[PDB]
Amino acid sequence: TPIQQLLEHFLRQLQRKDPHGFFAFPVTDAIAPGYSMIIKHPMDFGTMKDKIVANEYKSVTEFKADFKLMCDNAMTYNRPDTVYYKLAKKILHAGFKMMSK
Amino acid sequence: GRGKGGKGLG
Repeated sequence: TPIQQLLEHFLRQLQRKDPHGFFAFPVTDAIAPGYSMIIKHPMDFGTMKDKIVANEYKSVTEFKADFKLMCDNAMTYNRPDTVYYKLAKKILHAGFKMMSK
Repeated sequence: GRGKGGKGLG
């Protein structure tokens, strides 16, 4: 409610840190073999945007937990030497630094 | 086979 524009801003800034759009939409098993056997709770920026515009986030805490879930799932599935794991680690750190007083 | 289909350079 008082946080809706704040979260819209946080999402826009976090997506700017993923210019390639690798976190833009859900990862499917066709794109990533075995993904749904390893990752129990998928997340992506599109799903996060739908939750914002639906007023589904009750707090900044809840929003940060979905961002961290997204990045944690990428670091769990992908090997550390991959662009995907490296971006997830980098944007996790930077994003939380932005969103935390 | 544990990886993305593409290299993610584009």
